[PDB]
Amino acid sequence: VQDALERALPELQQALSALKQAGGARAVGAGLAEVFQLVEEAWLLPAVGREVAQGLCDAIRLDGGLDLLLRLLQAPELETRVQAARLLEQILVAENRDRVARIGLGVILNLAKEREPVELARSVAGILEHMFKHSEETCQRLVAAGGLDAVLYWCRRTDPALLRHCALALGNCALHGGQAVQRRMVEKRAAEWLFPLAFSKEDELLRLHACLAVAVLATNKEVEREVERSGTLALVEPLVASLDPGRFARRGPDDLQRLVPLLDSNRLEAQCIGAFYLCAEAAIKSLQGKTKVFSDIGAIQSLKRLVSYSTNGTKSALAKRALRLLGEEVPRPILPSVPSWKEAEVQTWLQQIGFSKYCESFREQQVDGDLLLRLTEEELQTDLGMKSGITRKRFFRELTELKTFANYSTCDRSNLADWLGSLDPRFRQYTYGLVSCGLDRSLLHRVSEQQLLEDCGIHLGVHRARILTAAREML
Amino acid sequence: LVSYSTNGTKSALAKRALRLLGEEVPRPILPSVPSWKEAEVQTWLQQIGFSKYCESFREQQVDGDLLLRLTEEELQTDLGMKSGITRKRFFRELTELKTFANYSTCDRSNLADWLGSLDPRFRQYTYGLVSCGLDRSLLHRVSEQQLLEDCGIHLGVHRARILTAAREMLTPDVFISYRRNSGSQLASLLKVHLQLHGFSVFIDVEDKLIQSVMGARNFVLVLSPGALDKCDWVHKEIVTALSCGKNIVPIIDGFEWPQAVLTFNGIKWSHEYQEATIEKIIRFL
Repeated sequence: VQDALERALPELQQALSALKQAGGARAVGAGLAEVFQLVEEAWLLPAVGREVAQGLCDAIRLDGGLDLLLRLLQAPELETRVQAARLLEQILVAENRDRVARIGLGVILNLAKEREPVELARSVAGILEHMFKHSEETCQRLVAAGGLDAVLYWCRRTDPALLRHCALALGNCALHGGQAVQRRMVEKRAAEWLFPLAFSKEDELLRLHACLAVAVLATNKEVEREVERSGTLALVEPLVASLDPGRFARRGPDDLQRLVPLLDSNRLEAQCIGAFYLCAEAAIKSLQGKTKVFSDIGAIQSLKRLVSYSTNGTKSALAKRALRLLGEEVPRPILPSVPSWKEAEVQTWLQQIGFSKYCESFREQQVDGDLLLRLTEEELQTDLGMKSGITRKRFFRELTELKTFANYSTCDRSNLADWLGSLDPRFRQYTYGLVSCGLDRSLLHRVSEQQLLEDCGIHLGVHRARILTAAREML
Repeated sequence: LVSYSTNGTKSALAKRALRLLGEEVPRPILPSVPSWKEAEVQTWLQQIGFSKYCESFREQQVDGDLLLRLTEEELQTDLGMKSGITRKRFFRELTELKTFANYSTCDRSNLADWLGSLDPRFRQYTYGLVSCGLDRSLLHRVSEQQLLEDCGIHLGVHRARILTAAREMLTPDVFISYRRNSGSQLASLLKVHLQLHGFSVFIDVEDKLIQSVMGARNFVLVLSPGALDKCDWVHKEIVTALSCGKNIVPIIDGFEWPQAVLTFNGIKWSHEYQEATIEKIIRFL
C-alpha cells in the first residue's frame, strides 16, 4: 500500500549509481555510500520495510548492480571494497543467492584471503554466512575451497558482529551440509573452535549460536565422540538453564524442519537446544498471528514425548512452556515402575501416545502393566482389534520405548538390565522377558538359542546371537 | 532429475523445460529420509506418480521409519496395492530413494560407504543392516539366515557377496586462573590453543578445583587489566600452586605489576601475532 511510493523508485537508484561512469576512486566510494544508507532507511521502517526490502533487492538484480558489484570487488587501487561487500550484505536474499552462487564463488573466495582489515572481514564473514544457507553443492564448494577455513580463522577475533557472523555461518553450514560436510567440519576441529564463542561473557546471542552449532554437530552419531572430546557440549545445559525464551525470542517452515530432528534425538544438549529454540519460535509465531505449521511439522508429538519420558527439569520446563504457548494439553510424566502399573496407568499411557482409539478395548480386556509388557502380535491382532499390519509396528515401537525407559526394580534381582545395557543400550527392552522366565546373571551361561526365542521372546536373530556369545563369556 | 538433483545446472535446465512445457515443478526432497514425517511422505508419493495410494498412506500414518521398512505383505494387505507389478514399480521407486537417502542420524560406523564400495546398488541395505544393530565391527559374525530374515536382503547373490566381503575384514597438564568478564576471552583462546597443540587442560567451566590444581602438572595465570586490584579464588589457587612451586607462568596483557608472588617473569600477549606467543609458551612449559 504505502510502500508503492518507494516501489515507483523515486531515486532511480540515484541515476543507476551515477550512470556507472564514475571513473574515480572517490567517486565510486561516495556513490556506494548513499545507495547503502538508502537501503537501510528502506529496511528499518515499521511493518512494510521488510516487504519493500525485497523490492529493492529485485530492482538491483534486474538493473545488474549485482554483477556491477562483483566486478567492483577486484579494483586494487580501490582499497575500499568494504562498502562494496557491506552493500552486498543487505541485498543478499535467496533470489540474489542463486545468481551469486552461479558465478561469484571465485571472487568471493579469493577475497576470503583478505583477513587483515576487520572492517572488511565483518562483511565477508556475513557473505559466507548467507552463502552457506544455500544448497549442499554450494556448501561443498565453499568447504573445499576455503570458506570454512576463513570462518575458522576468525574465531580469534574480537569484533562482536564478526564473531556473530562466524558462529551463525558455522551453524548454517552444519545445518545445510551433508555427511561429508559435517565430517570435514569436525576434521578441521571446529568443535574445539566453538569454545571461545560459546564461552563468552559480553553477549548471549553468540553463546546461543555456538551452542546450536555444536548441538547440530552432536546429532551425527559418527562424530559424537569427536565432538564430546572438545568439551564444548558441557556449556549447553548451564546456558539453557540460565537464559529465558519468553523475551529473548526477539524462521520458516523449512527452517523448523531442521529443528525437529534436534528434538527427536537421544542427546540431552541437542534436545534442550531444540526445545529452547522451538519455544522461542512458538512465542513469536503465536504473537504474530496464528499458524498451525507445528502440527504438520510434527513438533507437537515430539514435545509430548520429551515431557512424558522427560528426566531433566530444564528440558521439561522448556517443553511444558512451549506446549502451553501453543495451547495444548501438557501430558504428565509417567511413572517409571511399569510392572507395577494398573489399568488407569495403562489408559493414560495409551492416551499420551496417540492410540486413544484402542483404549476401550484395552479397558475391556483389563490390561495392566504385567500384561502390557508381555503382549504378542497375535493377541494384538485378534483380541484388541489392531488389524492393520503397520499400526502394530507403531504400537511395538512405542512399547519398545516404554520398555527401554521402564524401571525393573521389583522384578530384576541380579540387575540383568544393566548387563543388557552394557552390551547395547537397545538391549534393555528384553529385561522383563528374561526375568519373567526365571533367568539371572548366574543362569545365562546355560541358556540356548531356542529358549531365547520361544520363552524370552527375542525375535531378531542378531540380538539372540549377540546375547548368547556374550553370555558364554561369563563362565 | 529435478527431485533427486544435486547440480544446479541440471536442476535449472530441468526446471526451465518443465515450465516451458507448462507443468508444475516438483520441489527437491530432503535427503534425511529416516527423519521424515507424514507430510514429507505424502509429497514424495505425489512426486513419483503414486497419488492414488495417498489416502491409504495418510490413514495408516506412514513416516520415514515405516517407509524404509515396508514389506510385500504390508503393501498387499494394509495399503491396498493388489496388483503384482504395481508393487514392483513401488519397490523400484523405494530402491531409488534408499540409494539417494542420507543415513547419518542412525548410521554410526559409516556402513553405507562400505556397502557402496562393494557395489553402488548395495547402498539400499544400510537401514536394514543398522536397524538390526550391526556395524563394521560386527559384520564378520553375521550369518546367511540373518541377512535374509532380519536385514531383509532378498537376492541370494547380494547376500553371498556381502558375506564373502565381510569375512575378509579380519590427567590435566595445565590449569588456568582468570577473573570473570575480564580475561575470559584470553582464557578461552589459550585453552583452545593448548588443546590443539596436544596439551591436556582443565578450565573452570563456570575445593575440588584445588584438587585439580594439585593434579595439574603446570599452572597458567593470566594478567588481565585490573585483575589483581580486587584482591579470593585467584588468591587461593595461586597460593595453592605456590605451595608446590610448579612452573608458574603469568601472561602479561596490560599489567604494570602494582606475598612474594610478583617475583616471576612472563610473556606479553600479542592479539594479532598469534602462534608465536603460543610457540614460546610451549617451550616455556
